[PDB]
Amino acid sequence: LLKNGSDILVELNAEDHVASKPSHESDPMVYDFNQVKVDIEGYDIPLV
Amino acid sequence: AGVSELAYYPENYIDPTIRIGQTGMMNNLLQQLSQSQLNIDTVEDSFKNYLTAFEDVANLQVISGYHDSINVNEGLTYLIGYSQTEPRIYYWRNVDHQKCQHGQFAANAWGEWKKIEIPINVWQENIRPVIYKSRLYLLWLEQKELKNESEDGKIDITDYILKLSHIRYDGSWSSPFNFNVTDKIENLINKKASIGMYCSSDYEKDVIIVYFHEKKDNYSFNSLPAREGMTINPDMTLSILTENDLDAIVKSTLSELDTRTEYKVNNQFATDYLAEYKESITTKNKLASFTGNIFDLSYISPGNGHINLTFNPSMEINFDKNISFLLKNGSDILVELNAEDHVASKPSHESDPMVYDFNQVKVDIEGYDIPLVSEFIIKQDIVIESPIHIKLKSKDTSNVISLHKMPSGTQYMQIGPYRTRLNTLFSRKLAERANIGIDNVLSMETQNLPEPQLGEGFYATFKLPPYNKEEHGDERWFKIHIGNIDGNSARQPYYEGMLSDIETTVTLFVPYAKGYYIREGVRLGVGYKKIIYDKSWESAFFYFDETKNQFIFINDADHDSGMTQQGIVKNIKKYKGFIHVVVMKNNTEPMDFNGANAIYFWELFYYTPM
Amino acid sequence: QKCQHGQFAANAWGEWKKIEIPINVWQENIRPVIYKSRLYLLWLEQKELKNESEDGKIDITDYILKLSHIRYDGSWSSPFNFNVTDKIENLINKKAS
Amino acid sequence: SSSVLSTSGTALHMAAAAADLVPNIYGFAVGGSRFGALFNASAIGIEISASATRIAADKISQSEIYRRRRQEWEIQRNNAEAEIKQIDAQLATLAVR
Amino acid sequence: SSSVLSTSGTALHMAAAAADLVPNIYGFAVGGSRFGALFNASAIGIEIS
Repeated sequence: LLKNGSDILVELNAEDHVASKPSHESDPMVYDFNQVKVDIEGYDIPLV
Repeated sequence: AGVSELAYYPENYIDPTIRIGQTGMMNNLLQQLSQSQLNIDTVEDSFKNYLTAFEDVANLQVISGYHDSINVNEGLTYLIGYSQTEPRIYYWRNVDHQKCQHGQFAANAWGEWKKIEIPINVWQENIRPVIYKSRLYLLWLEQKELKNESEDGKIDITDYILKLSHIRYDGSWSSPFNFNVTDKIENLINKKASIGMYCSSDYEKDVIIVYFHEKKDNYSFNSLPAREGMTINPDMTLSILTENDLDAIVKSTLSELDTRTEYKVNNQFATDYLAEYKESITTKNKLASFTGNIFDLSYISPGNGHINLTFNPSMEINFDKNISFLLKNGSDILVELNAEDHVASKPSHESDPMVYDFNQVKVDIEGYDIPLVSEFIIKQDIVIESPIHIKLKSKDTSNVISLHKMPSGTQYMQIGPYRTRLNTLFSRKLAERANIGIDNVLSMETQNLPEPQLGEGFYATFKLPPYNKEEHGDERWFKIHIGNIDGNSARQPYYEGMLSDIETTVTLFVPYAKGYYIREGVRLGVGYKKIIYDKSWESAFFYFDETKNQFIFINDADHDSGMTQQGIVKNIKKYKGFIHVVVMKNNTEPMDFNGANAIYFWELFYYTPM
Repeated sequence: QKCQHGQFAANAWGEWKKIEIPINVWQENIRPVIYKSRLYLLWLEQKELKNESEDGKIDITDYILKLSHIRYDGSWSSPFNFNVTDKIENLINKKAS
Repeated sequence: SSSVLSTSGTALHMAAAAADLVPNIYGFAVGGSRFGALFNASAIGIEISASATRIAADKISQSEIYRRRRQEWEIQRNNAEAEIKQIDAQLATLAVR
Repeated sequence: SSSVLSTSGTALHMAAAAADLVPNIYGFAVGGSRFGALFNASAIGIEIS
């Protein structure tokens, strides 16, 4: 979940829209959600 | 009791002030800090003066190397690095290959960088080290361009000079020995060519070999490169070397030549073989010294792995069915000689030394390591053992140290599949830490700063089954091997570890350089004391997809009609021997306190605060 | 950061520090630059060598960019030379400062 | 300060030597550049290094003579304290007498 | 260390002197090489000794 000051710009889930969900035989579980594109205006952009 | 307590409790005998093997910058900090009065400003200025020297040694960069042996995996390599100055200052260090037990060096293998006192102005990075008579010689080219840039009396003089310097026992360097070599380099420049430089030491002949060659993309053993050469004696006179000797001496070491895109490290020169033997060996009995010896050993290789020895054995007893000569292989008595039979000029008893001089001994042996044992049997029980170890020089590219520099700034040495980091890029991160404060350089986050991955490559974690004496064998180990690297597509011993209890994993870096991966890509199978894997997709097959610009593991499912680096193959089985094989996707490997520059990081983060 | 509204305090200003490296700037083309939190120092030098003759008139100009940076002990690096006379002569052959 | 500042001139001797290897003269005389400049700078660098470690030796020797001075002062202080205790006890035996 | 490291520069003064005996200048001016370079290096070597 990516926020602006109060605007949740992009919210992503692990069950939805994620290719190659890792298996439990891996000790590190890498999820790799998707490519995140977003269009923001302003000059100081404190994203979280 | 002191020695045994120092074994069991080394903590009682460590002082932070002196240490066996501390560097010069450590001693210089100790000098600069040895006062009665230590302010915070004095100690911070001392630490910044330490960080300057640490930065100067951290920004070193290897040009060339020399391996002191026939075989790469046996001797020890001499590297030369330079600093980031316009008066470029050169350094030499040492790394031992006996210390690496399986592909990877310990930090005990690496020597400290040592500044060479002699000022050196290399033309086009043609600077090579060479070990001659266990002494570090240092060869480099210099040019003298003097151009008029005019029409009335246009003058263009180039003077190419080869300089030789060697190290003394007190760490000093010899005054450089000049060789006017501008004729040969101008003969290679009048042909449209970039010039390489071979420097190695012949041991059979007592000379060192310097030839200059053109840089091709490949050397094909029928089209030899354009070459003019030279050899120079232990007395520093120059020896002329004819073109027949030059052709044989280039054909013997084409595999070690610097091409246009890949930098090599020269080995010790050997045409086919080198024999390790001593001539005279004595016994000094209470009756008589027998002193049997081998006089004139010569060998000719007629083919690939064969050899034709020729020597004249004798024994020189000074005060029959008796004394004999006998040469063995491992168990094969190859030549047996008697004194009564087939010996001309049997000595008389009026001689005090009795020289026998058996005959000329010819023998035809095959192999690459030939541990011969020449024995002078005296019994009736006195055996004079004279070993002759005859080692072949493998002309394969696996017997060649290659060194590479990535555009990221990292710089690695590659022997076969194994890659070893030579450089560090800590200095490029250090200034942001150091201008903030002295607390920030000695942080743990400074110690956890990532580094590049030594080439193209990728990582893979291999999860392993428990040991239970079946499906594993007896001796409780695994050998993760590798295949499909060179034109050699076979089981190469990539990694070895002791097999453990319920779960054990290992993440291996797997290299890539666009010329590897002969058929289907690199396979990575398991070895055991029982039946080893890698039987028709039992191994772990990878390849590099050039379209997606990433590495793809082939096996995972029971995939059908899957993509391989050749093309689509029909039926792809799962890997066998592991449980879980997955590409690790940008692993870190932060700073390697067991690496090449490990002594400098230990001195920075532990010994200097101590 | 020390100037709270338009005007600096004297806490904002640092002491002048002499640079050890001797520098011969051509036409005041000397610029500082901070790179990786480190003070680099760039300047041009020229080498004019003029014959002032008719028989064999020779006019050589060599414009060289030099780079030096500061160390942690207050010392300055030996300057790193860059032959840049082609670009500056391309800007000089056009009538331009 | 002397021992540290002495060492900071050898890289600048190096810069002098690297600057004096390019040929000065141009034209019908092709060029004159001194060839032993790098050897002269490396020699004067090893001389200034030897001078710097001499003065570091003098620094540490003066620090050690100050430490031994303080130790001898400790001897004298313990002597004076013991003697004033002795004179106090002699005042005690004189009060008894 | 000072007494040992002081002596290790006289052979490199020698190398400077041997390098400065070959003529620098070429062309219509034939060559300029300083002739008392070896004497100057031997003198500074005996001074550093």
